[PDB]
Amino acid sequence: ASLPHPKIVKKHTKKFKRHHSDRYHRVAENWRKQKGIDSVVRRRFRGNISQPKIGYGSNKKTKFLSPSGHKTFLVANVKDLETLTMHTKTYAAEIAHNISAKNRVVILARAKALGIKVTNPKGRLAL
Amino acid sequence: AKSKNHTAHNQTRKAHRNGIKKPKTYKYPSLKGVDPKFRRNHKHALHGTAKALAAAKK
Amino acid sequence: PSRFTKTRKHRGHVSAGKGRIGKHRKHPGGRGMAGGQHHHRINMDKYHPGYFGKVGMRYFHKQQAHFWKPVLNLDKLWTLIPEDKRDQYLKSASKETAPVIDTLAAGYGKILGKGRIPNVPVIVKARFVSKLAEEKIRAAGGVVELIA
Amino acid sequence: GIDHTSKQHKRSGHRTAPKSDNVYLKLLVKLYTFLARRTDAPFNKVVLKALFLSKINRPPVSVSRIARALKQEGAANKTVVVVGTVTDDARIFEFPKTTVAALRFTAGARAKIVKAGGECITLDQLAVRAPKGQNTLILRGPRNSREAVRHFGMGPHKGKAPRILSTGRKFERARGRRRSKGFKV
Amino acid sequence: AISKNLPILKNHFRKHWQERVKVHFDQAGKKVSRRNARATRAAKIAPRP
Amino acid sequence: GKSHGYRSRTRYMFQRDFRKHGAVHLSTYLKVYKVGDIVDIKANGSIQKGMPHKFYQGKTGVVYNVTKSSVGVIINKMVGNRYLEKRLNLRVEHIKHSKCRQEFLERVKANAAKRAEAKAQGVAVQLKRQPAQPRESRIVSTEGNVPQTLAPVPYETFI
Amino acid sequence: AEQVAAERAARKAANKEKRAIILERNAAYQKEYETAERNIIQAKRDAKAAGSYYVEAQHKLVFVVRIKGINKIPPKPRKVLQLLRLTRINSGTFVKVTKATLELLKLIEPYVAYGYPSYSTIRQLVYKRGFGKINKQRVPLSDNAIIEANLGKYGILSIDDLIHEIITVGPHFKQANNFLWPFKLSNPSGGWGVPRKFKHFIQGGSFGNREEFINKLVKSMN
Amino acid sequence: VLKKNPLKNKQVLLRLNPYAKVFAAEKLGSKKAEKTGTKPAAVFTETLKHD
RNA sequence: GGGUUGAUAUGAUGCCCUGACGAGUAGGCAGGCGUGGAGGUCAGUGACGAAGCCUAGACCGUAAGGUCGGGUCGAACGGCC
RNA sequence: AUGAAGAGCUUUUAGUGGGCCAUUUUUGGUAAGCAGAACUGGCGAUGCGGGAUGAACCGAACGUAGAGUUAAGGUGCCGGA
RNA sequence: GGAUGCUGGCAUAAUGGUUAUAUGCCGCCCGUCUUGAAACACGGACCAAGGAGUCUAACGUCUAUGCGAGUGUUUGGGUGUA
Ligand SMILES: [Mg+2]
Ligand SMILES: [Mg+2]
Ligand SMILES: [Mg+2]
Ligand SMILES: [Mg+2]
Ligand SMILES: [Mg+2]
Ligand SMILES: [Mg+2]
Ligand SMILES: [Mg+2]
Ligand SMILES: [Mg+2]
Ligand SMILES: [Mg+2]
Ligand SMILES: [Mg+2]
Ligand SMILES: [Mg+2]
Ligand SMILES: [Mg+2]
Ligand SMILES: [Mg+2]
Ligand SMILES: [Mg+2]
Ligand SMILES: [Mg+2]
Ligand SMILES: [Mg+2]
Ligand SMILES: [Mg+2]
Ligand SMILES: [Mg+2]
Ligand SMILES: [Mg+2]
Ligand SMILES: [Mg+2]
Ligand SMILES: [Mg+2]
Ligand SMILES: [Mg+2]
Ligand SMILES: [Mg+2]
Ligand SMILES: [Mg+2]
Ligand SMILES: [Mg+2]
Ligand SMILES: [Mg+2]
Ligand SMILES: [Mg+2]
Ligand SMILES: [Mg+2]
Ligand SMILES: [Mg+2]
Ligand SMILES: [Mg+2]
Ligand SMILES: [Mg+2]
Ligand SMILES: [Mg+2]
Ligand SMILES: [Mg+2]
Ligand SMILES: [Mg+2]
Ligand SMILES: [Mg+2]
Ligand SMILES: [Mg+2]
Ligand SMILES: [Mg+2]
Repeated sequence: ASLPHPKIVKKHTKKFKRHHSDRYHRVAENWRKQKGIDSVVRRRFRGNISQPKIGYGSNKKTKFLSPSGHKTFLVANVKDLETLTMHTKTYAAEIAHNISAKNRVVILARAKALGIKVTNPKGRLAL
Repeated sequence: AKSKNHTAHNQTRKAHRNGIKKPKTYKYPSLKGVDPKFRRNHKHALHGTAKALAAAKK
Repeated sequence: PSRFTKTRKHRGHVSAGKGRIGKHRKHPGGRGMAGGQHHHRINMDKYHPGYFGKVGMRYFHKQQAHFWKPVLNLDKLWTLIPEDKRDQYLKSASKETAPVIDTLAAGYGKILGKGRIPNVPVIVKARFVSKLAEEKIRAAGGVVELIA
Repeated sequence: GIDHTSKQHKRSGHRTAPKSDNVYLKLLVKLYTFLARRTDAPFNKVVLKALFLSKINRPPVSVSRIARALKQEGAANKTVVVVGTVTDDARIFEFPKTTVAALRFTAGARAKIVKAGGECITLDQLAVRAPKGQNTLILRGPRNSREAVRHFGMGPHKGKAPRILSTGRKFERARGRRRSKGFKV
Repeated sequence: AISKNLPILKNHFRKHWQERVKVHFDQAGKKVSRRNARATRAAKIAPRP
Repeated sequence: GKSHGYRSRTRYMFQRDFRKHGAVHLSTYLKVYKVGDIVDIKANGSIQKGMPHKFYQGKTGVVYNVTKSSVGVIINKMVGNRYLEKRLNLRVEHIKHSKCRQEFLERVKANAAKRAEAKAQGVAVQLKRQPAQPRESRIVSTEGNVPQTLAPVPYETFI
Repeated sequence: AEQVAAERAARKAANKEKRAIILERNAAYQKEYETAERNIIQAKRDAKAAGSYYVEAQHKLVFVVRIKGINKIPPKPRKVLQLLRLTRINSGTFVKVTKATLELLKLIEPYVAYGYPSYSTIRQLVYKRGFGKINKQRVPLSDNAIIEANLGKYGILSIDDLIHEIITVGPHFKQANNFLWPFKLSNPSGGWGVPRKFKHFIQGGSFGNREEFINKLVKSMN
Repeated sequence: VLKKNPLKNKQVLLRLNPYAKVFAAEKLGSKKAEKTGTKPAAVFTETLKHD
């Protein structure tokens, strides 16, 4: 159902991890640039981690697209969902985390009626 | 504790970054330092010349 | 405000934009105007010639009301007449009906001749005037009558 | 690699898209960039560039300046264009019947120009009256008349108005300003 | 401490000025008080001006 | 101690010459200098008045003023990252016309003559100078000029 | 305003004339080149017959290639390379031979390889790596309309007339060669021939005047 | 959108040059020369063979 | 550096075309991410489970970070200007 | 002659004001990986291939990738040839 | 002035992602002063939370806005849903 798109290319599927997030627990994995005068990572010696830069950017045709080819749009109710009535081949709905189980039923029913794809049609389902 | 006294190292690179431009040349340069005995006459001569052209194409 | 400030951008960077060698320090050249005749001399001579020394004559207990002499140039001199009657007086360029302009009530102490009032007669009441201003007024056909 | 002769990735150094967030000015820009794009007239480009300018590069233009400009030969029946504001001047006592196109008019300027029989015009009505700049006369105001320019270029033997708050005797009138006190500049 | 081309500033803050800083937050309330006082005085001299 | 005076390092420069000491010939004083004339500066050491600083030796400038005994010359002087214009009041013994301008003006009037001559028939003067071009083809004869064969010579001492 | 047939046909007709003109001009240029070769050949022959020597005309054109990277160049060679538009390694430019340019080349000799190009390599360069400076942009030529629009002032209509103005060094060589963007050449496909580049071609290196061996190198680089 | 190289792609070759059609028709890349009966002088040969 | 307001549809700071370029400490500038609180709005989420916490489970973004699922929990909390 | 990559102009402000190495010129010193100058180029601020190893030497300067060709240096094995 | 046509298999963990491990090659400890740090130079055993260019008076350049030869309501007064 998705709109035709090219092969999706990423150029770096590996998460850029902070230097020594593997060595110290106080050092979190969220990327920080090394600003040190003698940093091997800042100086880009062979054999060190890679630094994020703009050349790794994704093609503007395939940016923000999930592997299904849809752009994700968060919804909390049927009125927010109905904005994607005429955009089913481009945008897929994601029900927000804080939505209740009984309202997820309504959102999923209306999305099935309108032909809208839902990325998480299994949250808070009992059986 | 001695130190380095003087070197002209890097000064040509620095100057030529935005450098050795000629200052510039204008038409009608300054009459500054020119002889006052000449300036005093040039004033009157220019006055008369302006008057003459005015009365000419009046 | 605080969020458009470069302090927010220097977060992460060690020196906060002040350098590693120079090391932002308390008062490395002195406090205030220290060194004007010394290590700040070139600045004080390049940008403040005349700062050092005393020139002239002292005045003890100077009141800035003996010297209240605000100046009005001739070029305006009809602004002191409202727009309602200005055109009237300008088209009826006549003696026997000439407009009176008390410049003191308007807040001026001296009249000066910058340029070119029209050829209309005008009565100008002023504490002080200038030679050229009065020349121009009476050449236009008016008169300066002095007051106090 | 490249041995580069120039500086790479340098901005032109010229303003586009005026940083004023005024929507009416943005609309004037939308009109005049279209006209500059399609009319082949230099007037449109001049006006478009002038609409980008800052306030100090858009000084006011006096009606007396306009009167001077119309006292030129062949300029009496022309349309004066001021990309900026027009201010009044009581130092004139006659004003002609011209038409004046400008962004803003002061109340006094508008009243003078109208009382003289003229009309005060906007740059959008100028666009329909003169899309290529027919019979126009662009006036710019004085830039170096400002106070800040007095201090630009301060140094010995320039004569350039030191930066000073309180003036009078004993404020920068001493050593460095007279041979009796050391030296004169 | 003297630096690029700038005016000589005479800022008189070399005493313990922070101990003596009166910020007139009381402007509005003190106006209200003046109006109430004028009202009370007028009522007390009820015919007088 | 150090020493940076006016005539420092001028020993051989303000030397006069070999077998040309003494007074100066009168052509120096009978030459005529108008404003705009280009003049080279070469200091005479026997005339201590009106001298240039050693910097202006071998410098070429333009006249801006003329007085009783002296001439006002403008020079361009490199000071750091820019050029400043310098005004010297030099006596004429330290001054001679530059021959470059004379050789340029001769070419000016010659080009004008050529243009007026060849405008009478329209033949595309092409007055610009051009660099020395590569040399064209030619033929070399051996008539009386048969090639003389040569060889490297051995090593000898010659002492 | 149907305009899809009449004006289209008129445009096609106007193009037919330009192509006829180009065809005849190119035939003339071929006849010129072949005669210019055959005549110097026969002149050498005739001088040998008469017992004389034929000194061929010194060349009017060289092709210069930058052989050295951009680091560690003194200022005078750096400026001369910028003036010849050789701003990267293996960039190439045609140079008119004059006393004003031979000294330039003597200055930049340890950084370039130059020599005398042939019609074949000039033609191959202009056809494979042929780029023009149009409004400060590097446009592939790919058609004669670009050349007619940007050099039609100077009698030039075709890539072939351009090659002719180059090789038969004409009045408008300056403008043609400036129109031509510097040739961006690859490294030689067979190698440089020597083990070590930065000696003179004479001493077993690569830089300097390799008078007629530059065609081989350039064809390997193009 | 793509630089097609002449010296291959005969179509682009002919777009640039119409003379390329008759060049091949006449095989001007393999033109034969008129034979000549010129012989050098004795001075040339003896100077060449000289020691 | 240029093109493109034409009516009908969405964004003129938009879309599009063309060419070139891309190292970087100190330092400068710009565009963005995230936090506590304030005004406005989504008649936003929420005891049918808010926030927080754990999760070699998933997705988006060059990254800052954002989103989802599961577990735990119990009362509040977010998106946009 | 060649080239111009836009030319010219102004305002304001940061950091810096310990330097070091190589070729060549050169001073003191027996000499120094010593001290001090001149010109350029570099390190500092710079990773990459080579020099086993190295701040500076050779080569070459860096967005992310693919293919090809090469520089310097190499092709008994370690080691691609 | 940029690849289309024909055919087959699978239609699932098969490709792919993540993760651990193995293998080949590379890979010195961060931060800091310094010409020069992996240093036999200094700090750092670990973790959480807290933790450092702020506010003000007076100014400068620039920018934006309002009016414009004028400009500044807010010391104060009037009024008020305070
Ligand atoms: Mg960690
Ligand atoms: Mg470092
Ligand atoms: Mg020092
Ligand atoms: Mg700073
Ligand atoms: Mg510090
Ligand atoms: Mg400091
Ligand atoms: Mg590059
Ligand atoms: Mg001598
Ligand atoms: Mg091979
Ligand atoms: Mg080799
Ligand atoms: Mg392309
Ligand atoms: Mg643009
Ligand atoms: Mg930094
Ligand atoms: Mg929960
Ligand atoms: Mg974990
Ligand atoms: Mg509770
Ligand atoms: Mg400074
Ligand atoms: Mg300083
Ligand atoms: Mg220090
Ligand atoms: Mg340092
Ligand atoms: Mg390097
Ligand atoms: Mg070398
Ligand atoms: Mg490869
Ligand atoms: Mg092997
Ligand atoms: Mg797998
Ligand atoms: Mg696999
Ligand atoms: Mg695996
Ligand atoms: Mg592992
Ligand atoms: Mg290793
Ligand atoms: Mg040390
Ligand atoms: Mg050690
Ligand atoms: Mg210790
Ligand atoms: Mg210590
Ligand atoms: Mg310790
Ligand atoms: Mg904390
Ligand atoms: Mg007032
Ligand atoms: Mg008041």
